[PDB]
Amino acid sequence: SPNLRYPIADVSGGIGMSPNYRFRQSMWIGIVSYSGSGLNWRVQVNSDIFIVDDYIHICLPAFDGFSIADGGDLSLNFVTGLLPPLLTGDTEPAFHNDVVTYGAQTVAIGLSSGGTPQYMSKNLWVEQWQDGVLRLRVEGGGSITHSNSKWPAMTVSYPRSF
Amino acid sequence: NLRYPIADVSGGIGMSPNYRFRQSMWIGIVSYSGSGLNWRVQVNSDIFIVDDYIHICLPAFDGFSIADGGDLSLNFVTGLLPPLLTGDTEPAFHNDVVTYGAQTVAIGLSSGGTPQYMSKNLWVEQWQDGVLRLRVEGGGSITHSNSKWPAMTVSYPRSF
Amino acid sequence: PNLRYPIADVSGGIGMSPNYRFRQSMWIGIVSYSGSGLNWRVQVNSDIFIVDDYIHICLPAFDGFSIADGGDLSLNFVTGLLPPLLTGDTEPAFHNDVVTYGAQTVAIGLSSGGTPQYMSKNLWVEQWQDGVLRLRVEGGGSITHSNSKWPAMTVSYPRSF
Amino acid sequence: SVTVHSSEPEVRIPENNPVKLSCAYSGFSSPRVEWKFDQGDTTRLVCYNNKITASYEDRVTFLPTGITFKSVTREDTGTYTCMVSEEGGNSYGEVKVKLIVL
Amino acid sequence: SVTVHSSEPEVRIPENNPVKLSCAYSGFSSPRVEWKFDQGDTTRLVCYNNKITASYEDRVTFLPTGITFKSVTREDTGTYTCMVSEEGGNSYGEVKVKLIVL
Amino acid sequence: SVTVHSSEPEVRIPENNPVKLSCAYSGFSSPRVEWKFDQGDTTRLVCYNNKITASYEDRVTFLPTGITFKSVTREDTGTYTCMVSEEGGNSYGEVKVKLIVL
Repeated sequence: SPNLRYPIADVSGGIGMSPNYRFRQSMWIGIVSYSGSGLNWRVQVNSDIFIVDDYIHICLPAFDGFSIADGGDLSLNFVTGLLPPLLTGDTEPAFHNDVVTYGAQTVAIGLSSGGTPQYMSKNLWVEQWQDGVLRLRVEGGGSITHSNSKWPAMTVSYPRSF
Repeated sequence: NLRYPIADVSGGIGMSPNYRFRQSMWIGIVSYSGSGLNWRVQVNSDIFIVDDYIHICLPAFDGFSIADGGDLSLNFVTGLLPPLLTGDTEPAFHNDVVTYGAQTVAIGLSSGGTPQYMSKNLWVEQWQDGVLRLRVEGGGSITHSNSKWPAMTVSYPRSF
Repeated sequence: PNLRYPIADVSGGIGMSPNYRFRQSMWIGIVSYSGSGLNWRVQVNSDIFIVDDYIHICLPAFDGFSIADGGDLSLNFVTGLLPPLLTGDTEPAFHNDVVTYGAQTVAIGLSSGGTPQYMSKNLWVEQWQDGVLRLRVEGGGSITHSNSKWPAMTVSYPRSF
Repeated sequence: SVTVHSSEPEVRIPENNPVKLSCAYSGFSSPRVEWKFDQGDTTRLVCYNNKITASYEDRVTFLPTGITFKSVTREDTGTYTCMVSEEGGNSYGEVKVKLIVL
Repeated sequence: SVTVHSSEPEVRIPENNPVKLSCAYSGFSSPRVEWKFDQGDTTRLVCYNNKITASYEDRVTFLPTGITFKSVTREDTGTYTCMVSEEGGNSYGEVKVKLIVL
Repeated sequence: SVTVHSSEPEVRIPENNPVKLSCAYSGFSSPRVEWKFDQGDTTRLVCYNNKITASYEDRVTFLPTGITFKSVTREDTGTYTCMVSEEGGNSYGEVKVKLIVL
């Protein structure tokens, strides 16, 4: 219909709601990069991506990493890895690129020096999205010395830009 | 000429309240399994459908031994209160296998004793034939015979 | 006119009101712990996002005192909201019934001045009454302490309309 | 309201024959149909959201007027309940069909 | 564009008498009215969503033109703020009324 | 069927001069334009959602017909890809422009 503005559209004749608005599934195969207190490293990962209504969910699978500081930044590089038709712009938050503390949650990470892992309860949240790069702050939970870190599957969400 | 969720709201074209908020309940069986360990528990949980999401508010409950890697299954084939249908708990991504809603959840493990809490990873793994299966793994383990679970709310895009 | 919100007029055509999709605000109020005789409050600054039929309250991390095994954390929305927000806008879709919505795990550091030891506790939206949201915070386990460090937590739930 | 009944509230068909359980409904615009098999004290999902489940997909097809089997066995003797809910759950219908495999 | 003002911006009534604080608004279609009592530093909720709160339900009735008390006491002397927001929050009005129980 | 092509699929301009990469699209109603710089092994975001990124905001302006540079340098020699997606992702267009600075 000509007089209808998305997400409102024509469904089975009647004025309805665009299914693409309700559920849109995709994927990202990019690079997650940790950083903070001089510690740097990256990992290639395969995560599903769901867009439900005005939210966007990034289902990060569990992955392994190296040393991590008490306070650090985990950055998903959306400039690449997204599946056509998805655009890096589509990963932009409704609050654009302001700095926030959205979706703050607790997440346990196993830290080891090769042998047996000791799990730390750390705080993580969506901090800021800039130029296709989503940066999550990951801090707290105290720390111990280690060389390896095991991360859990985490799903990150936030209002999506329109 | 209106297709849900778009409907008539007090004469004008509005949004169906049933789409915005729909509250229900499930009194069914949650069943753990993995590494030969098996057990089930009857539970009473609230169910909220907000927009295109569905939330299952599982209350806290006690259980038995659990393996490092396991599956927790909610049987929605029964326990839903009318007019809810088991088919109303189907994810938007139908029955594909996912890692949606991955979250950290602490479980107390004891041998009858003084519970020692483990931070485990849990997520919506797959929904098949009215049975929602959540994967529950990680966090290391110890020997135990009893397990105390926290109240957990499980969410995911709902099928339409 | 012939359109009832959240359905509205978007650039000539029938669309969806952006205020329904994204509405951002802030709360500068008092969070108060309580339970087992332990009482204390803290002034805090949190962002508030309303996306669709949900409302998110992004509580920043804060410091507190002793806490019981089972307790209630209450956000007083009667004040602290920034216009044009009303305390009534913070009312859940399930009004003031008692629930166990948004149950999640949250780690809190407990110390006696020195080094903090973190407890994995269970928290959820329990009930909203007269502009005061009360979250239940229990489990973990615990131990002696005089100070408590809380993480940034985002609390969400269906919003009343 | 809406109407949801059955013409054949009780079927009796010899083993290894095809059979259709008819659920005729009217009064819905965006309905979701669902069938549940019931043999004694174990409930199984046959069809949900106008879509047959996996455990049955290979020998049971769906239709807005009922599900039909490629072939039946005594294993399937029981009370099949067909439920038809509208969108929003304000319209609800339901009827039971009893299958007896001779 | 919307208007929210008061005719009696300052009431003065003897103890144990009924009184109505009037908040007359115009320009709204789906408005949500809310009153807040203010005694120096303590703020208390009186009415929210065109509905009186619990702590007041037994002696304060609501009306699109203002809330009225069955009977007042000096306990209630203060600055009552009435706020009227539209649906969506694009239209917002507000006016304060000062009560002095003599 | 939507159309997204370029008039100048290959630009060649001397250093320190202004230049516009034109991406003319048609068939969209609620489109989102996005440009990505490509210098061999590295991709960089130039513009997303009809909005220029921060790393470029100070010397590249946007336009529904292409992005234009205040002044260029050899640093910017590469394959810029312009992608135009509709809302819903059912309509997708794309074209690459090759820039050669001297």
